[PDB]
Amino acid sequence: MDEHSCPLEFSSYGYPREEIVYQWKRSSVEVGDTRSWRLYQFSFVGLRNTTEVVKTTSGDYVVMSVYFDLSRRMGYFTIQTYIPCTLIVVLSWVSFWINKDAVPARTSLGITTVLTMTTLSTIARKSLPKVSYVT
Amino acid sequence: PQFSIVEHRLVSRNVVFATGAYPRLSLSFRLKRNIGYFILQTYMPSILITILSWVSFWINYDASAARVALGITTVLTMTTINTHLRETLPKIPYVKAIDMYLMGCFVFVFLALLEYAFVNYIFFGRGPQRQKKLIKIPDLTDVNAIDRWSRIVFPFTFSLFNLVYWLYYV
Amino acid sequence: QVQLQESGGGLVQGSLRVSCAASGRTFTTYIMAWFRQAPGKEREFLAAMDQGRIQYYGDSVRGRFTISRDYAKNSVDLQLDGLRPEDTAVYYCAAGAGFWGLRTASSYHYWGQGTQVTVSS
Amino acid sequence: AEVVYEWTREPARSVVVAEDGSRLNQYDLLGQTVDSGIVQSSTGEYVVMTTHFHLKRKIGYFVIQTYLPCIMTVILSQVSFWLNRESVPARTVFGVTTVLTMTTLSISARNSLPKVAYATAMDWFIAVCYAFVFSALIEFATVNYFTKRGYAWDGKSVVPEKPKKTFNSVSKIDRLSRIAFPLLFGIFNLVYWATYLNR
Amino acid sequence: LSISARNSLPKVAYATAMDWFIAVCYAFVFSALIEFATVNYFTKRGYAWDG
Ligand SMILES: *[C@@H]1O[C@H](CO)[C@@H](O[C@@H]2O[C@H](CO)[C@@H](O[C@@H]3O[C@H](CO[C@H]4O[C@H](CO)[C@@H](O)[C@H](O[C@H]5O[C@H](CO)[C@@H](O)[C@H](O)[C@@H]5O)[C@@H]4O)[C@@H](O)[C@H](O[C@H]4O[C@H](CO)[C@@H](O)[C@H](O)[C@@H]4O)[C@@H]3O)[C@H](O)[C@H]2NC(C)=O)[C@H](O)[C@H]1NC(C)=O
Ligand SMILES: CCCCCCCC/C=C/CCCCCCCC(=O)O[C@H](COC(=O)CCCCCCCCCCCCCCC)COP(=O)(O)OC[C@@H](O)CO
Ligand SMILES: CCCCCCCC(=O)OC[C@H](COP(=O)(O)O[C@@H]1[C@H](O)[C@H](O)[C@@H](OP(=O)(O)O)[C@H](OP(=O)(O)O)[C@H]1O)OC(=O)CCCCCCC
Ligand SMILES: CCCCCCCCCCCC(=O)OC[C@H](COP(=O)([O-])O)OC(=O)CCCCCCCCCCC
Ligand SMILES: CCCCCCCCCCCC(=O)OC[C@H](COP(=O)([O-])O)OC(=O)CCCCCCCCCCC
Ligand SMILES: CCCCCCCCCCCCCCCC(=O)O
Ligand SMILES: CCCCCCCCCCCCCCCC(=O)O
Ligand SMILES: CCCCCCCCCCCCCCCC
Ligand SMILES: CCCCCCCCCCCCCCCC
Ligand SMILES: CCCCCCCCCC
Ligand SMILES: CCCCCCCCCC
Ligand SMILES: CCCCCCCCCC
Ligand SMILES: CCCCCCCCCC
Ligand SMILES: CCCCCCCCCC
Ligand SMILES: CCCCCCCCCC
Ligand SMILES: CCCCCCCCCC
Ligand SMILES: CCCCCC
Ligand SMILES: CCCCCC
Ligand SMILES: CCCCCC
Ligand SMILES: CCCCCC
Ligand SMILES: [Cl-]
Repeated sequence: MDEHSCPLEFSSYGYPREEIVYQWKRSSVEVGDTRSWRLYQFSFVGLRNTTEVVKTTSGDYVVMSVYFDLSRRMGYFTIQTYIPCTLIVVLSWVSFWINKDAVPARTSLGITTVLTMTTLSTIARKSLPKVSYVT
Repeated sequence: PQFSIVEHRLVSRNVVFATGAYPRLSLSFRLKRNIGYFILQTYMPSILITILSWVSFWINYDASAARVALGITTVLTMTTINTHLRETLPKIPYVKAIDMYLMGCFVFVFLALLEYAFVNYIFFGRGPQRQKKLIKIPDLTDVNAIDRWSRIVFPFTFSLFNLVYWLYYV
Repeated sequence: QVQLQESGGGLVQGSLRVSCAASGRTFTTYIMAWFRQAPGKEREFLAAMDQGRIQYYGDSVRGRFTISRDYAKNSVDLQLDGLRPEDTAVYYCAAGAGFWGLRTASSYHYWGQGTQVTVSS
Repeated sequence: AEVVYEWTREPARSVVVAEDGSRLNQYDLLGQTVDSGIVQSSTGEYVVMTTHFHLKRKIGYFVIQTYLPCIMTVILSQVSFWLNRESVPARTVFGVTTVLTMTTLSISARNSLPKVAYATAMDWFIAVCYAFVFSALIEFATVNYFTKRGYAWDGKSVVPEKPKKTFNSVSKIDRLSRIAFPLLFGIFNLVYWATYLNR
Repeated sequence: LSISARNSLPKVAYATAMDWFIAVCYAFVFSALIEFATVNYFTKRGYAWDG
């Protein structure tokens, strides 16, 4: 359910603010068909341009930024992780309706559901980087 | 490591395009693929799993949990072998020789499981009705006869299939 | 359900504009086209515009009519200039993926109601 | 106004594909359409020359690797209806293993594609097959719920008539499901393929 | 294990020490299962020993 505002910054490498100054035009950032792009997991919400001054060792430089707002789409991840996990939970619920004397059946059902969860957890993380916080 | 160069050939000819005729040389190689790696990888585990699938025929009809577990495990192992094969090849739209072999092994283990399914159905469905009322194929009344017939026939049929496959592809 | 709502003038003595807005489905990623069909005539291709803002026109209407698209609003507009009394006809808005087509009506899987246009001298 | 592109020959024959050279594995090149137009940008109007190559995906690979495994999994799940209702661990093994096989197939099917955020025909087929397998498991659960006694037919005694040691009756649920499940799965296959093939 | 052993190796056409060890281990496991089948073939009674 995450949303991001990815930047694209540019400036003059050599010439400081006293030598080169950049400026956005009236309609500077144009786009064509926004949702015909290669964004499969994301949808383009909009964009906004800005300008600032960044101080470095060589000097102060005029930095020109364009932020693109992207919103993730739920379809692929809903197919991949959410539906199987809920289905395995329901499969675990099925054990409650089996006769309690069916010891191997119910034990195998429970432990197998716990296995398929370990596997689903393992594969749910594959698309992500190895971040150290809970999503 | 995987191929042996049977022969190589040199050809000289002319090729015509819209802009003119150009000289062409062709250096061609014929490569024969080595089979030992695939024997170690895919063929021999499939044969061994198909052989293990016949162990159910020596178990009594009332050991439903054991026989069903053995059949299901053999089917699962065949599926895993096929999975690990397909993950290391392109998405060609036709069946290969190894596909033919793995599909045959799957058919054999699936029929082995269906054999116990048929035996269990015959016993626990027709026995009460039958008692209330009261190589050639075996008598359908006797589950022991069906099991013995399966014991004799499944290895023989698998050997015949292997002979036909290897003679065709070698 | 997916629809294409067409609007524009019906009578002229001339310049005219025909708009076609799409709802129920995102037609941005589909090639969008304009066709003509007078009575006793087969549906003929007038104009089209692709996802990449590339415009195609028929030889009969090259340089006269102009096609434009608003992808944010999901609409295709057609400005008709130099209208003549041979031009009177029903104008259809179409959209689809151009497969074996981009100039044939069969390749477009979505169509509008159509709008009548008449020129009187 | 400065440079204009035209096709050398007529547009249809101005793009030629060599018959011997074709490196498509999972596609068939039906043909090519050739056209030209203009593009309007901030800098000006530019002539663009376009060639659309029409490609049709080949279904054989996916039929071999996804559809047949799913169909065999559904058939294997439906096989459990023919076992006696007292084979609780065996039928539970059938249901659970078929459910996990369908889950693994669903996971592995999407690996071929890019991670698009909408369902495909293969996804719908996998969903229906999972529904069939899980419904078979629910059917076994109902049969076990209505099962009375925990021992099967001995082999020699004579089931008296419902209308000494009693024995469980063959489940009406099993008897109905044996014909209902394959028939419904076949109807679903008919409708699905008739819907998606001639398109 | 046998399938996954040679993942990070060239597809050589001969058996290695790894292959021989895995083959012998698989033979041991297979013979254990066959031994259980042989034992079960001679089991007369379907009930275990009550305490
Ligand atoms: C791997 O797979 C590839 C793909 O199939 C194989 O490629 C082909 O190999 C064959 C032979 O191995 C090639 O055919 C040969 O061409 C030579 C040279 O032809 C040139 O020069 C001639 C003299 O100047 C000229 O006449 C030829 O022109 C046409 O002429 C012939 C005769 O009229 C006509 O039939 C052809 O259509 C030619 O196009 C050509 O410009 C030729 O000398 C070879 O001939 C043998 O047989 C003839 C029988 O009449 C005999 O007279 C000759 O003396 C000679 O014994 C042969 O035709 C073919 O061109 C290759 N194709 C491609 C696309 O490269 C490859 O061989 C395989 N190799 C391996 C190792 O697997
Ligand atoms: C681990 C796995 C083990 C499984 C192994 C089990 C063993 C038994 C299976 C053998 C499969 C044989 C493979 C056959 C090849 C696969 C089929 C195939 O691709 O052939 C094409 C027809 O396809 C097609 O109609 C596409 C549709 C085919 C779908 C067939 C499924 C039928 C399902 C019916 C429901 C039954 C329900 C019963 C329940 C009781 C021929 O066309 P054409 O050359 O022009 O190419 C055009 C282009 O699309 C590429 O083909
Ligand atoms: C998702 C949840 C859905 C819940 C569905 C709930 C479905 C439901 O409520 O089942 C009811 C029952 C099931 O049948 P069922 O085979 O279990 O019938 C009982 C069973 O045979 C016992 O073995 C009998 O005792 P015994 O062997 O002689 O000792 C007992 O006889 P008695 O005690 O009467 O003398 C029988 O009643 O009747 C139907 O057949 C309709 C099945 C329609 C199934 C339609 C399937 C398409
Ligand atoms: C797409 C096509 C759908 C077609 C719909 C029908 C599905 C097949 C169900 C057939 C049911 C049937 O006819 O049973 C025949 C007999 C038992 O019934 P009866 O006619 O003797 O009273 O039983 C027999 O003679 C053989 C029973 C074998 C049972 C053991 C093998 C289990 C196979 C499972 C297949 C899913
Ligand atoms: C989530 C899964 C639930 C399954 C419940 C049983 C019904 C299965 C079909 C309807 C459910 C479904 O997911 O259909 C998938 C596709 C249609 O997808 P879409 O084209 O609507 O996006 O299906 C097709 O392409 C064709 C469907 C054929 C329906 C008619 C025959 C049904 C036979 C009996 C089934 C019990
Ligand atoms: C989480 C759901 C898992 C599926 C569990 C299915 C259980 C099926 C058993 C239904 C028993 C219904 C008993 C009521 C009988 C009656 O009508 O009087
Ligand atoms: C392919 C492997 C199948 C498993 C075969 C297991 C055979 C176990 C039974 C051994 C029988 C010993 C010889 C006959 C004994 C007897 O009939 O008295
Ligand atoms: C080269 C012909 C195209 C493939 C046609 C379908 C092949 C089906 C093979 C299935 C064989 C499995 C049974 C083996 C014998 C029991
Ligand atoms: C180049 C020669 C390759 C030969 C590979 C043959 C491998 C299979 C040999 C053993 C098959 C026996 C099956 C017996 C089933 C009971
Ligand atoms: C491994 C083959 C064993 C053959 C045993 C002979 C039949 C014994 C039936 C009692
Ligand atoms: C039991 C026969 C197994 C298959 C033998 C195939 C030999 C092919 C020629 C070497
Ligand atoms: C053309 C592929 C031949 C594969 C051999 C199948 C033999 C089946 C024998 C029952
Ligand atoms: C539309 C969501 C479909 C989820 C997969 C099918 C689950 C079937 C459970 C009976
Ligand atoms: C039992 C009904 C199965 C229907 C399969 C139809 C497949 C058609 C492929 C052309
Ligand atoms: C797993 C491939 C190697 C198998 C070695 C021989 C197995 C003998 C089983 C009795
Ligand atoms: C595949 C090897 C099977 C070995 C079975 C041994 C049984 C011997 C009974 C006399
Ligand atoms: C009807 C099932 C047949 C299985 C082969 C013995
Ligand atoms: C593979 C062993 C066959 C035994 C037949 C009695
Ligand atoms: C898709 C489930 C079918 C159930 C028929 C009783
Ligand atoms: C919805 C599945 C029902 C199974 C038979 C009662
Ligand atoms: Cl390709």
